[PDB]
Amino acid sequence: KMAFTLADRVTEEMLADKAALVVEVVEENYHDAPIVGIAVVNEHGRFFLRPETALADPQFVAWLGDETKKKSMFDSKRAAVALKWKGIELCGVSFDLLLAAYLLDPAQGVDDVAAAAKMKQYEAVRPDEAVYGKGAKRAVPDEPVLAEHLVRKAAAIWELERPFLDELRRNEQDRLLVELEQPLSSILAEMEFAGVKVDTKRLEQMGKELAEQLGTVEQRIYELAGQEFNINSPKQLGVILFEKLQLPVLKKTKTGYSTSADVLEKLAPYHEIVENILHYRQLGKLQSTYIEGLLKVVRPDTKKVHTIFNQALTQTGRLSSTEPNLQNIPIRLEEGRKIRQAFVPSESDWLIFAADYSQIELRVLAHIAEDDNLMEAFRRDLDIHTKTAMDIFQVSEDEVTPNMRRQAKAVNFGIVYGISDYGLAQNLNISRKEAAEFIERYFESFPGVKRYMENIVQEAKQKGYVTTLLHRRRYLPDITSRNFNVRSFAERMAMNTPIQGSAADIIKKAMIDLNARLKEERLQAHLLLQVHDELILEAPKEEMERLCRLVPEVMEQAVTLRVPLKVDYHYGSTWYDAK
DNA sequence: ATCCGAGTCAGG
DNA sequence: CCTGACTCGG
Ligand SMILES: Nc1nc2c(ncn2[C@H]2C[C@H](O)[C@@H](COP(=O)(O)OP(=O)(O)OP(=O)(O)O)O2)c(=O)[nH]1
Ligand SMILES: [Ca+2]
Ligand SMILES: [Ca+2]
Repeated sequence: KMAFTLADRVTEEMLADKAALVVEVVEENYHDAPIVGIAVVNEHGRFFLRPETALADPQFVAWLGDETKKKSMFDSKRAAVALKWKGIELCGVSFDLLLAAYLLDPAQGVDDVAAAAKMKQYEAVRPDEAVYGKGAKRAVPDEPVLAEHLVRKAAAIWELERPFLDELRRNEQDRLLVELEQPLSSILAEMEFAGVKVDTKRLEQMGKELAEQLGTVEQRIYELAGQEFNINSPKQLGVILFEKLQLPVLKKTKTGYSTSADVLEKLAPYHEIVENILHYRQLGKLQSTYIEGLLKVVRPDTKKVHTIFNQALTQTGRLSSTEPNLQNIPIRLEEGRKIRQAFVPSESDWLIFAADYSQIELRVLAHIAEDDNLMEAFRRDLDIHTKTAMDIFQVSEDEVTPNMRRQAKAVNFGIVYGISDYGLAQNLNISRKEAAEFIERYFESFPGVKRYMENIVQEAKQKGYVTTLLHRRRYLPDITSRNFNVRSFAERMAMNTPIQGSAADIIKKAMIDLNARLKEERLQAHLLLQVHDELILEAPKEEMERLCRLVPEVMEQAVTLRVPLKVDYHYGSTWYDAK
């Protein structure tokens, strides 16, 4: 047991201009949830306050909003939003222990202070699972244990602040935490709290048609299958297809036989049920995930949806979006995209405005690779897909049929991570002999992409890690693995990580430089979303002319590469219409 | 119950 | 290559 004042009230010696602060949201989704406890640690001691009391105090609430009071926490963003929900603001966070651990070694998957502490040999603090538990397991314990815990954390944060910073500084990532991640964290905070408005009525009439649509196919499947079965269980389905209907087994999952859309395109010719199955899956994924899914989570009063961008999960520096995931709304098949029509501004007479990097990930290859061909393609603003098709067929700026392009494109999608001939051949539905025969041609057509791939794999061998434009790391012990396929995975990570990685650094940065301008220019615009390479804003309809310059200007100039980045922008009265 | 793992597919 | 949500079913 470790002692601390167990406060009933706020003494001012809790308001020192530097403290580790802990603000416990024990709910798994932080949006509008109970704050269960608050521990503060400072030069004057270690204190515990109950939220009810604490949150009422104009003295405390004041200290919180003060950017001159420096706090140190773990996942300030969790506390930030939870507090924004209470109309309380949180400023002057100087060190976030979650973001730090995450830059040191994202693979450790640090989810709580206990994890962060292992890293630096500190152990007088307990995991979350130990105090709370797993599933229907997780519960809020009594104050005695709670106080003890929130303090032990806060204590650790105070303690680990400089051990952590010293390794970042040694690692060459001091300005990644300070200038990049922490600034962004605030920004995501606002974004998640702003929310995006959904048109629940249109979502309702989309679902309405899809059930009638779906009933229909369902029946047809059962008709031609000869019997009923749960189509969704592919274990049950394969039995219908490859046993009772006697069909060729072409691909195979590690368990039994495979029914991935890839195999079905191939089985189509073989029997009329095949395409009915594909239709059924597509229609059903809309309804399950983008109708019943979203509608399950609009906030009923405001009609908005509040995502959580997880700044500290991905192994390569992307963000992720959870519950719901606004980073995978349909856009590819035309009927899918209609969903986007349900994403509307939150103010009458405002517009969604959306801008994105053209080929960001490739452009980064070009810059990191220092291949001449690719650098020139981007500098002359050539349609990079069209130039690719040319180079792999050795043909003209018009002898490119549309199919030669669906092919060139797919290379550019995989050459960002050393795609396998086998792997490629899958997406393209071709013979593996042709897959590598396009690969072969790409490489002699862009042999600076070849070197890089050679080189990066060997730097990974030397250093045990790769890095990115802004010095994010990724360790890769499996690089020297005994085992062909494991060494191989690790070798594509070896080469792809600096690409995904910089691409993400660059946009995270664009977002900071953006908030920065909008705030100076007194503008009403604010970011709603990030989808890996686009930004989505809502602004007053009288503000587009500006954003059309501003947003591209700031995005393009976010960093400086041996290629010019390229941005596209569109705005409409909905997401669908900004395309 | 309740957890986890694969599967499939939506996006990058 | 990097995710996540929904789904069955060991
Ligand atoms: N990794 C991956 N990303 C894809 C794939 N297909 C589409 N994308 C995503 C990644 C890009 O950020 C985004 C670019 O949009 P498009 O697919 O329409 O390509 P783009 O507009 O650059 O070319 P286009 O103008 O359509 O000829 O799409 C794929 O097969 N793999
Ligand atoms: Ca395009
Ligand atoms: Ca895109």
